[PDB]
Amino acid sequence: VPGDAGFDPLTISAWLDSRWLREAEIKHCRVAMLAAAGCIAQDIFQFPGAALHDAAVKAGSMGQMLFWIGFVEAISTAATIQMLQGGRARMELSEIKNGRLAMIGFSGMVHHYFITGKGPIELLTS
Amino acid sequence: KKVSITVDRDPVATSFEKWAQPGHFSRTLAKGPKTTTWIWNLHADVHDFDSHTNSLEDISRKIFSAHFGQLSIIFLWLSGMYFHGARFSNYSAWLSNPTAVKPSAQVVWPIVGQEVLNGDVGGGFQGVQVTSGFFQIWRSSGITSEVELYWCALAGLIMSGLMIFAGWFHYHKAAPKLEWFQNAESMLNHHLSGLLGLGCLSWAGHQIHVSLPVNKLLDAGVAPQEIPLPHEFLVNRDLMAQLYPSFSKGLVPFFTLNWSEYSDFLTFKGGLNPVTGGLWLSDTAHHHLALAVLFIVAGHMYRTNWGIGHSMKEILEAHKGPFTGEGHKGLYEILTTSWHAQLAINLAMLGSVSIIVAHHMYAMPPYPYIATDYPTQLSIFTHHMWIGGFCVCGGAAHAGIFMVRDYNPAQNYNNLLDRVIRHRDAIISHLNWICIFLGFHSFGLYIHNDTMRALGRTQDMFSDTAIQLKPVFAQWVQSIHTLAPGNTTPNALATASYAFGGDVVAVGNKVAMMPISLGTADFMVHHIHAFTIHVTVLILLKGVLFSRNSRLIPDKANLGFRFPCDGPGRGGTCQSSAWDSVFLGLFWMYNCISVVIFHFSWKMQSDVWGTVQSDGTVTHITGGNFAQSAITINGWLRDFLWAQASQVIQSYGSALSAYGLIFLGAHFIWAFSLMFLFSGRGYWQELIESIVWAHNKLNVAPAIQPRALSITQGRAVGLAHYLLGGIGTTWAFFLARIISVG
Amino acid sequence: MDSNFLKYLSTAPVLFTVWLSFTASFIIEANRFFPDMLYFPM
Amino acid sequence: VPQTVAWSAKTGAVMVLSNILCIVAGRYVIQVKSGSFAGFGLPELLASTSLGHIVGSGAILGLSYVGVL
Amino acid sequence: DFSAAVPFLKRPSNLDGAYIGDVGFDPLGFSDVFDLRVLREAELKHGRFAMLAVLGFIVQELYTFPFFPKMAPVDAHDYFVKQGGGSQIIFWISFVELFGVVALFETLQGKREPGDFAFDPLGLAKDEATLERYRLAEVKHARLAMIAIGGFIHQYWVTKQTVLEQLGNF
Ligand code: CLA
Ligand code: CLA
Ligand code: CLA
Ligand code: CLA
Ligand code: CLA
Ligand code: KC2
Ligand SMILES: CC1=C(C#C/C(C)=C/C=C/C(C)=C/C=C/C=C(C)/C=C/C=C(\C)C#CC2=C(C)C[C@@H](O)CC2(C)C)C(C)(C)C[C@H](O)C1
Ligand SMILES: CC1=C(C/C=C(\C)CCC[C@H](C)CCC[C@H](C)CCCC(C)C)C(=O)c2ccccc2C1=O
Repeated sequence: VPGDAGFDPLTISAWLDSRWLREAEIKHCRVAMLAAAGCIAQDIFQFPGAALHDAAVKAGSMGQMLFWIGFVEAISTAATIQMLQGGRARMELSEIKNGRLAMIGFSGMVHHYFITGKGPIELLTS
Repeated sequence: KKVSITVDRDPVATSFEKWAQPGHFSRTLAKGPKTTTWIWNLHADVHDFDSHTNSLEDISRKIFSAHFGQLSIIFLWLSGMYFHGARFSNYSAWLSNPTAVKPSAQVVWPIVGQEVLNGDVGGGFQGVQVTSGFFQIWRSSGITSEVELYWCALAGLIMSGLMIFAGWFHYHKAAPKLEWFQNAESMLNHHLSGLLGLGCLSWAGHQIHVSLPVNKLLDAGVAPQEIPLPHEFLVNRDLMAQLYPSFSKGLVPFFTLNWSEYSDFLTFKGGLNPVTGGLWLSDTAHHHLALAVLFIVAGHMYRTNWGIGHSMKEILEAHKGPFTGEGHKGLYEILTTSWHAQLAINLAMLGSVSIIVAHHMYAMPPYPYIATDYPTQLSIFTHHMWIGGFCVCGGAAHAGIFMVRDYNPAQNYNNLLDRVIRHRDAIISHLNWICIFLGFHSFGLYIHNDTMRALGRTQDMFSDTAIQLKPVFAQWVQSIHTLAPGNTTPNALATASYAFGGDVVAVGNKVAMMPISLGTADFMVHHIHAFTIHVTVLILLKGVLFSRNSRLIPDKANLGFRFPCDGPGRGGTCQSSAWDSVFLGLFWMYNCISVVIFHFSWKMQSDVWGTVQSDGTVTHITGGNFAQSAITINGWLRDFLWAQASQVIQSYGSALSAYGLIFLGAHFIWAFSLMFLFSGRGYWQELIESIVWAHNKLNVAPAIQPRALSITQGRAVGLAHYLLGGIGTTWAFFLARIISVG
Repeated sequence: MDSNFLKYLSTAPVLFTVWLSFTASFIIEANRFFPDMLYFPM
Repeated sequence: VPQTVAWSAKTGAVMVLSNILCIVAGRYVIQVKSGSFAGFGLPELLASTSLGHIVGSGAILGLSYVGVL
Repeated sequence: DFSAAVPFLKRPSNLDGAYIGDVGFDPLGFSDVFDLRVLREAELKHGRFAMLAVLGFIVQELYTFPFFPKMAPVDAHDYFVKQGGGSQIIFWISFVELFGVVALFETLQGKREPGDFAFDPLGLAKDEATLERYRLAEVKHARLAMIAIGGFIHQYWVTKQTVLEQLGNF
């Protein structure tokens, strides 16, 4: 229901379950918002002692993170299967709109790094 | 969405009560034994589900869970093969010297002197030499250590536990409904796309990322413990681009359709790898990728839930012409309501595929160092020929069970089955004539040659040095296949197989493969093959076509698929059932497959296998005697059976003495079978009467009254011990011979 | 223990397989500790 | 080895042509389903464009093989 | 209905509070497929072994009997395996486990609680209320200890330091 603009040219809603689609969109929105905030913040400041994916995997940070995220996702998969079997509203609309916005902005930031090898905020400053 | 998942929850209660009640599954057997026949009848009919239950739903549920039980057994078997390779094998020593060490993964305990079976297989190891070709599989996979073999064994155990759990769950907790099983379009889409297509694609991915780098390093000569672990190829893309520089470009050439970038590791070489004598693994990787692509494409043909696709019923009903009446109408209903019809088709195809596997794996050796391991080549050819022959005869067994039981004339009016049954005399008389013509002009050539050679007339023989029967069509096909590289397969570099012609491939001075020339002896034994196959088809087809009725017995379907006779009248109707044509056709399958494996063994020893001495000359195991000695029966008796049984009969006191004992034991079991085959039930019941009298005299008669075996069971026991003895005698003869000399 | 599982273990094939495996097994053990007894030692 | 080419707008042209060709063919030959505005849905579009990528991949590779590119 | 422990997940339907320590946490759903009595006995047995083991690891570093040579506890296993002392411990554990099989049958019949071996030598549990507190506590200590076991066995593998020394160090 939140984030409804009646936008379905390809009419995907009819041929796939709405609960899975909306849950998938909200999960993508959350991941994107976190990633875009992380990309700007990380340029602002560095965590102590710490393309970046490669350094991280060599460091081993990604592998431990993958195990803990995977555990949350495995517990979550039971929940998503259960859903498939069977002013707060304004906050939901803000959550979906900001997430969609990040899903566009973050994609831009990563592709910007391909072209210029720069972080998004520094690129503008330089 | 008429293709949907539908399940009954908690259908059957997981109880031990019926375990304690043998025979619970049928109304006849559930009331307990009164004669010993009950015991045999219990085992004979137990997996005959459609004989216990009327409903297709319960039958389908039983079949699905029993297939999970079979998978659990196969996974346990594979896990044990990996564990015995990991723990009780010389695999690590064999990796260093594949041409010197003999594979061995079975060690015996010392009890009654049986530790003589732990022969010196090489690599500081003692054990029973194994011929299943697992070592070459593991080297092709890129295993390189016993630790990875322990992890494969654990993966097999986990899969075995999951399959036995799935069989229990899907019979006792969540059993699908009949409408789930009757989804032939969905099942074919998933089994082409999902099972076969993603099976090939995932294996191609493993070959590319693990098998290719590890085996390139092995064939370069790097020691196995010096080779990087398989995941360092996955991560360090630079290390992979060292061996295969195309990896420097990643997956952009795949997606942009610039596929000729990948020619480093996706080749079309053909021929064999000179170092290992096996197929180029870059070719197998490209082969599995291409097979994956068109299995995933083929699994999109049939219609499931969105309007795109074919209806298999419409395809079948549309193919009808002027000779064949209503055509394929009603075949969809047959194949979606009868499990026996499906099993008849799938068993005939699986048996044919196993026979093709036997030919293709000796001629185009796929694994590294399997071509010069002659015990493995002979073992896997012989093994897959026997699996093929058995499965083909079970295809005709279940075609007969369908015709007797699941066939309904009302739903099969004027279609292809109705018309076959309505001219079965023309089919069986023409097949009968062909089998007579083809036995006279194939085996009669052998008898003509025995007579001429015995009479001193060698100019009157069918031979290369006399009247010649050359296989010109087979020779011409061999010519075309040697001319194909650069001509009709222009981008291939070598021939598909050196059996067609070309070079001699030698690995460790032993021939991997070399051209298999065809002469008069090859013409004769190929027509022997066509004769034995045509006769086996005659017996099995006559059983299927006359399963319901004959001119002899007009109501054979009321007696069933398996009945012994319909009395001594009409002159005698012994062995008139469809079961008795499967019984008689398994003898002729045995005859056919025995001649095929003898032809392979003698021809490969005489004309292919052996050692390459200096100057490129090849010394074969039996020195090229096939050409001038496989044209007479005396030649097969003397130069093949008599000459090559030397190793089994001289094996006593060595590590091959087990084969000498099994040679004799199988001769025994084979002869013992003739007691059941040449005899009749009435004699044995009258003998049992006097034995019962002696028990009554001592007051020790049993309450389960002893009976002679049924007529059908006397036939089944005779056939089982006949096949066990004959195959066992050949198994021992083949293995001791080729282990000693090859 | 379940009485129906024990009634299953009392069936003829289970008892036959267990009894002849136990029998074969003490023949094997007796020939491990006391091998090559061609004669009763006397 | 058959000669393939790095992706250019010509490769794109072939792909686009094949996809559109199959979209129109699918409007004509798909037996179970405003020439393109009647009964046109996602499975029809996804099937005609899947056949477009199969026909287009074959056409691109063949035209690269013979020299048309 | 929803599980108390995790709000988004649903209450399993076999976890109705029948057994102490139930918070509704069963995402995989094994409780539905299998008898819960077996699982509760297994949970107590695994936990009791783990609780003893974590104490044993710590104590062995703190104090060791003089006759046996002092060794790292993780690697002590191998020395006892060859010595025969480890075999003696297994044999006695197996002997008690044999009686445990009979007790498992008693549980299935309904004559026994899942983890009740009637062990009250010191009579710590005076009344039902203190026993209830203890059984919930035992469940929590068992669960936490199962996590804690392998907590520093795995740490030992990454860093060759005694857990007590490791705790102080770095
Ligand atoms: C599935 C195929 C398979 C096959 C054919 C074999 C065959 C063999 N294995 Mg291997 N093994 C396998 C899988 C397999 N194994 C797997 C999966 C593992 C991993 C766990 C192993 C691990 C393994 C080890 C570790 C060893 C063997 C050994 C052996 C050998 C002797 C076994 C023996 O006599 O013990 C007999 C043992 C008994 C306890 C006798 C039991 C007899 C009972 C009565 C059989 C009854 C079945 C029962 C009645 C079924 C009904 C149940 C009931 C409820 C009614 C023999 C070559 C030994 C070897 O090679 O030593 C050099 C050895 O030490 N195996
Ligand atoms: C992609 C879907 C898919 C796949 C892979 C299979 C696979 C199989 N089916 Mg089929 N099946 C499917 C869909 C599928 N089915 C559908 C949709 C239906 C309903 C119409 C059926 C109905 C059906 C029946 C009625 C029967 C089968 C049977 C079988 C087995 C055939 C014997 C064989 O080759 O197993 C050996 C080959 C293997 C590869 C063993 C694999 C074991 C697992 C189950 C395969 C899949 C694992 C997983 C997806 C892979 C994860 C990859 C991950 C590591 C990345 C095989 C496991 C028969 C059987 O044996 O039942 C048990 C049988 O009787 N299936
Ligand atoms: C998609 C999200 C994402 C990903 C994959 C990464 C991944 C990484 N970051 Mg970036 N980062 C992120 C978000 C992300 N970060 C955010 C949101 C911030 C702002 C706080 C930062 C700020 C940041 C800095 C300043 C630095 C990194 C660094 C790193 C690397 C080392 C791991 C680390 O210390 O991260 C730690 C990141 C965090 C603690 C932020 C976590 C914030 C979210 C909310 C965590 C939620 C966890 C929670 C328990 C899950 C809830 C589940 C749900 C059911 C409710 C690694 C490549 C370091 C590096 O190697 O760069 C050189 C480094 O110096 N990141
Ligand atoms: C009683 C049945 C039986 C037994 C005991 C064996 C035993 C053996 N087989 Mg054989 N096999 C059988 C039936 C049997 N086979 C049948 C019916 C077929 C025809 C499909 C084959 C085809 C076959 C092949 C192609 C190969 C073996 C190999 C082997 C050996 C290694 C086993 C292994 O790990 O497989 C390992 C198998 C592989 C690594 C590759 C298998 C690739 C095939 C194409 C997989 C197909 C699976 C698919 C679901 C089947 C579809 C059938 C089709 C009609 C639809 C061993 C001697 C292997 C061998 O000779 O090694 C020296 C080998 O390469 N078997
Ligand atoms: C996928 C394969 C497959 C499947 C599922 C079936 C399934 C079935 N068949 Mg078919 N069949 C098959 C293959 C198959 N068969 C093949 C390959 C042949 C050719 C031989 C036949 C020939 C055949 C006939 C002729 C008949 C069946 C019958 C049956 C049904 C009853 C099974 C039963 O209760 O036997 C119970 C199982 C046994 C009694 C096992 C004993 C069999 C042998 C003698 C033991 C094996 C010896 C062993 C391997 C080696 C011993 C080692 C030694 C040294 C000690 C059942 C529907 C019967 C029926 O009436 O169907 C309606 C029937 O009459 N089948
Ligand atoms: C494909 C994913 C992608 C997304 C979704 C995306 C979204 C946004 C948004 C959305 C909120 C803004 C406001 C934004 C801003 C700019 N982008 Mg970015 N952008 C993406 C990728 C690329 C590429 C491939 C290029 C590029 C460019 C520019 C330039 C001009 C600079 C110039 O013309 O040189 C500006 C102002 C170029 C470049 O990176 O130059 C450094 C160029 O080639 N972007 N971009
Ligand atoms: C029942 C019965 C009786 C009895 C009895 C007995 C023998 C009772 C014994 C009970 C015991 C031993 C309980 C121990 C629980 C241990 C836990 C919960 C683990 C905590 C560790 C944590 C949280 C950690 C950690 C960490 C990790 C992993 C690694 C480190 O780097 C870091 C860190 C240290 C933080 C008696 C006979 C008295 C009578 C009575 O009538 C009935
Ligand atoms: C010997 C013989 C018998 C009698 C055979 C009997 C009674 C079988 C003897 C079995 C005894 C009772 C047990 C011995 C079984 C073996 C030790 C191993 C059997 C292995 C499987 C049975 C499990 C017939 O009934 C018969 C009927 C029709 C044609 C030919 C014959 C025939 O030749």
